[PDB]
Order: sequence, then C-alpha cells, then structure tokens
Amino acid sequence: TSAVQQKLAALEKSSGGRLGVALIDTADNTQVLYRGDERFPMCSTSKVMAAAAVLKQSETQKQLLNQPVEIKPADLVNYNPIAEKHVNGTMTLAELSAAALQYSDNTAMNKLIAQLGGPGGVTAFARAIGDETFRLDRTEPTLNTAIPGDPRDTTTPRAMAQTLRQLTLGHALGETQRAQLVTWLKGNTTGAASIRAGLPTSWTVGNKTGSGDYGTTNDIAVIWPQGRAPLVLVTYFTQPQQNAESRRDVLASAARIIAEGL
Ligand SMILES: O=C(Nc1cccc(-c2nnn[nH]2)c1)c1cc(-n2cccn2)cc(C(F)(F)F)c1
Repeated sequence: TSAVQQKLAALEKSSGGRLGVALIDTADNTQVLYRGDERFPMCSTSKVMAAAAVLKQSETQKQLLNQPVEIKPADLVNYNPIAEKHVNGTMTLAELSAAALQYSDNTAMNKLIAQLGGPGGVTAFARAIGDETFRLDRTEPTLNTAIPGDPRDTTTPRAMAQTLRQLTLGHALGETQRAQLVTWLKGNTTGAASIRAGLPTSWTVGNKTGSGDYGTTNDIAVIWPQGRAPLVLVTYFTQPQQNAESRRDVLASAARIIAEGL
C-alpha cells in the first residue's frame, strides 16, 4: 500500500488507459515512479531533445541560433502555426526552436531534425548525455502514430525525467544554453490543461506537451515550488482505442496527486 503510487493506480483504472509517471524530487533526490520503466510514445515531448541537441551544437557554433533557415511550401506538414507565417521566407534556428517548443510547431521540429542530420541525430544527442532509452525514428508527423507495442519514437518516464533534469537543472548543456532551454520551457503556451492545471498556482513551471493517436496525451515539466527544491515530472498517457479522445485531465490529476505527496 504505497502512498502516492496508489491513487495513481486508481486514477489510471478510472481512465481506462495506461498512465506513466516519473517524479524526481531534487530535495531528497527521491523518486516516485508509476510504470516508470514502460515504453510510451513521446509525441511532441521529443521536441525538447531536438531543441536541446541544436543548443548543444550552438556551443561551438556561437552564431548558429541566428542562422536564417528557409521555410519552403514543401516543408509545411500537418500543424505549422508559426512556420506557416514565414512560408517563402526564413526563420532562424532560435525562432524555429521556440516555435517547436512554445507552439509545438511540427515544421519547426522537422527543421531541427534536419539540422541534426535526421532522427538519428536526435537519438545521438540523447546517447551523448547518458540517455540509453530515448529513441527517435521518424520525423513529423508520423512520429505521433503512437501504435501499441511500437518501439519507434518512445522512451520511459524514468529515462525522460532523468534527462529533463540533466538538461534543465544539471549540466548536459552549457549554462547559456541551459538557461535558454529553461526560458523556452517556461513560456510554453500549450498544456495549460495538462500538468500545470494540477499544481499549486504559486509554482513556476516549464513544460512541453505532446499528443497523438490512441488518445496519447503527454506532458513533461520542471517545477520550481516557492522556497523549495525544484521538481521534474513526466506524465505520459495512452489509450487502447485508436479513436480515443485526449485526456489532458489525467495529466493534471497525476500532477495534483504527486504534489499532494509533497
Ligand atoms: O501531428 C500530430 N499531432 C500533433 C501535431 C502538433 C502538435 C501536437 C501537440 N503538441 N502538444 N500536444 N500535442 C500534436 C498527429 C496527430 C494524430 N492524431 C490522430 C488522432 C489524434 N491525433 C496522428 C498523427 C499521425 F497520424 F501522423 F501520426 C499526427
């Protein structure tokens, strides 16, 4: 009868899907895990790894984030809220990074993938920082197919929580780059209804959402409570029916339950 872990199990049961959670409380350096070693489709939470990888490149190419990149009609895919505003024009890698992270723009993600030499270049960065679980296999939008059992484009909650920590609290990146990632995450505009909706209003949050087929609804966050050691929280959720609707409420409830236990 584990404290937080039951409640999470009951939430899962109530939802009819599969929930995965990983919290890293950087006070104790304690951890709470629910299906923490199971694989989940990452969907757009993978945008953090791709942006982080371009930042890592920027450390030796100190002019890279300002490099103009052409946005061409053929580049546009299924959800391009920022990039469609610059078709037949250019956007910089900093603007593409913010577009990908703060509006979840898929054409922006693909430009980050291209800059890293394909999906294998995103996976490469993950390995370079000790993440042996993350794998990116496809570009946008097919990486969101979220097919049950499919290992493509998956990670585990434990692995992603550990990596989000190193990227945002640790030193997988250069301080200038880490601070830049933190700033990007904090001004994310998506996921008001996800993790953020389940946390005390007083806490500062940087997060990245994802969604896909099979009602896949994901959120990953680093959380600064006031007067307290920051937290890192991963909440992944996916459902048995291809036609399933999003359940952002499940992610808020998981977060609320985690925040109770603290
Ligand atoms: O591309 C997609 N979704 C997307 C695009 C941009 C941002 C976000 C996002 N950001 N934050 N939360 N969601 C999500 C997407 C979605 C679906 N799908 C089918 C049913 C429900 N969904 C399928 C596919 C695929 F068939 F090609 F695989 C792609």
